[PDB]
Amino acid sequence: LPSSNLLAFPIVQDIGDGKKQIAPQYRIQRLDEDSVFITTYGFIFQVGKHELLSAAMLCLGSVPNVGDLVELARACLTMVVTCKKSATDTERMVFSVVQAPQVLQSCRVVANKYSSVNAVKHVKAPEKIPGSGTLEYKVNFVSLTVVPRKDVYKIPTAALKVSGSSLYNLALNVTIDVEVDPKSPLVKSLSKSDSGYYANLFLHIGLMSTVDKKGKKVTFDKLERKIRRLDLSVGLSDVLGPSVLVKARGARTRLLAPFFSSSGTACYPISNASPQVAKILWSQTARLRSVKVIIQAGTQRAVAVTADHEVTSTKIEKRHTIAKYNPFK
Amino acid sequence: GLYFDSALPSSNLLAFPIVLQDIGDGKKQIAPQYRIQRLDSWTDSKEDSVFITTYGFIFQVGVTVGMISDNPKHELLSAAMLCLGSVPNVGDLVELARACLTMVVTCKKSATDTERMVFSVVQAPQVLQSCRVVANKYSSVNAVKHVKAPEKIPGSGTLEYKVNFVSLTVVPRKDVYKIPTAALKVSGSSLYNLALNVTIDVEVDPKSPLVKSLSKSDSGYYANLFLHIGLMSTVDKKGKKVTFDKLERKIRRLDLSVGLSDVLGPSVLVKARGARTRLLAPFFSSSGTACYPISNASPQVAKILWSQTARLRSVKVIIQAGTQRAVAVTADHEVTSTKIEKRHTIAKYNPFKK
Repeated sequence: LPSSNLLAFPIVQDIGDGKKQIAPQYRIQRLDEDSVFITTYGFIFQVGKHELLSAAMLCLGSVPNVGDLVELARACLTMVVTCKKSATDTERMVFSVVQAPQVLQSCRVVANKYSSVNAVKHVKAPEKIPGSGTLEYKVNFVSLTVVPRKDVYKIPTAALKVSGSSLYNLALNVTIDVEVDPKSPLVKSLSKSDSGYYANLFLHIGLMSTVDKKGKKVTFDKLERKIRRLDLSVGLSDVLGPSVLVKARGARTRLLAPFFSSSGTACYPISNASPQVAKILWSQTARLRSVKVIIQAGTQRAVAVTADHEVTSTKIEKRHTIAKYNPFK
Repeated sequence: GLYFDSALPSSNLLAFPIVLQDIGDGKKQIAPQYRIQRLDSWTDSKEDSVFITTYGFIFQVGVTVGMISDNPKHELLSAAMLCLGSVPNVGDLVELARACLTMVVTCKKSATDTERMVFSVVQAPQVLQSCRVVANKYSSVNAVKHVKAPEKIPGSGTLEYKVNFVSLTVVPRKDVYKIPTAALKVSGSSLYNLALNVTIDVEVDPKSPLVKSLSKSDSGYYANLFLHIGLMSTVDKKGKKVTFDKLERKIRRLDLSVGLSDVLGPSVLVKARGARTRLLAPFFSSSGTACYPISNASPQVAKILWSQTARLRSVKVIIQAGTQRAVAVTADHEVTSTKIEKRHTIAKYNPFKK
């Protein structure tokens, strides 16, 4: 009965259970060099009478952390936005900002007056969106996150693809508990817990050497120490989109260096990792259920024929969560 | 040994887990099925290849039963698809279909850039050794593309992929030309984006949960796909600058024709009968053809098309501005319909003979 459950639309001018219409809502995560990252969520409608078409997410960029955050979230609802389909190598949603408040002028989207973004990642059901006709995007949810810019360093794509015979792929087996109404049609795609329901996400976060300087097998017993030394913490956030933040408290080997910032931090947008999980996290409050570090072979060909190793000597700290929305006032 | 609703096509079960939970009674077990699409017609080149796409299910071995999947540690997780590549077009194609059911395949999650599904080919018959996947012995593919619900797939455990549906497409290799990504990414202020507004009718039962993500209409349900297909000049030689009249004539002269296929996955086939300008030439093969895998264009539509029969409803050629920034502040032009190739559809499956 949280109103954000309607961000699952069409998988389900307003209505829901049970005040049977919904108000605008905001949430604010504090992860505190600080900026405030702004994500909005809402609905694509065909203007008629209005036919609700799909939920959608439009992230605006970031602004300095000054002023009353509640008042900033308020201003985000005063935008007027149109949208239309386009394509490049894949389908896009193009959002045109018709009007917006002054504080926002500073974020890339508003200054630019447009955002052309990957449709599958920002629209729940882009197949329900007509390729012509008069479409509008109405914001109902504002998600702000306060965090140092340096702390949401994204790993270059090329680094995440590096593979090699003499390397081990480091990954996280992440399970995420998700609050879902048992009769929701979303249950169908989740795993069933004894407590409720959860999503699986397998995330690549590092590389390690199969050998010690110039010689022998790394004892495969003691990759484990190297990993404990890394000292990982993992959390969830909305930083322009649901994302897994990972921190290494400990020093990094040379192979692991490009996988973290100079302050031991890495942000992994889920919509690149798993577009379907990301979209579930739009509508449901969610929390890390467990995080296991896994060592796999360092090429995909080898992964196919060789047993994964689960690292058991660690206990990953699980920290921040994707927080509940609240009405204004 | 999966059960399905005996009133519906067994391929509808490839939507799993997005299916109606109550499969009526009397449920009946799914049988293996295949289909063959002939594309011999569509060009002059000889039909030299058979492209093979399999579909089936991921199971976890060794908690959660239903009407569909009733077994122990044989738990049904998700539908999935595994493209194999191509073999030469020789001999009995039905027997080639059968051989695709005799493979043993395990699978596991992995990741690099994004989540992947890694399929290992443990055993495969001699007739398939030619195809890329079987000769490599594995395939690591993007998970959201090849698995209906990657989020229901565990990061460790014993998983198996069982093939139940085989889809063979007979076609000259020359013709099924995928436009390279860079070509698709070229943009410019002195350019127009040529695109297709594609609508696709899909046969679906109304109680199915799949319906929720489709557009509704008097005839039945459809999906919307917006596909980038070419580039044109905003300007002519010497003096600028091109009239709507003249764009419209260039497009009619191109004389496009569009259809559906499974070519290592649901795909839109495009044929141009007119010659191509300097700018448009990289977007078609030497015989005027292009193959667009829908799973790149619109991954969610591709996946609907695993499980439902479909055919084109309408294809309108659109021109938008040549940069995204300008698309945002300029109206599109809907220019004309393309021809629709009636022979080219996402076609029904059939059980094998006796």
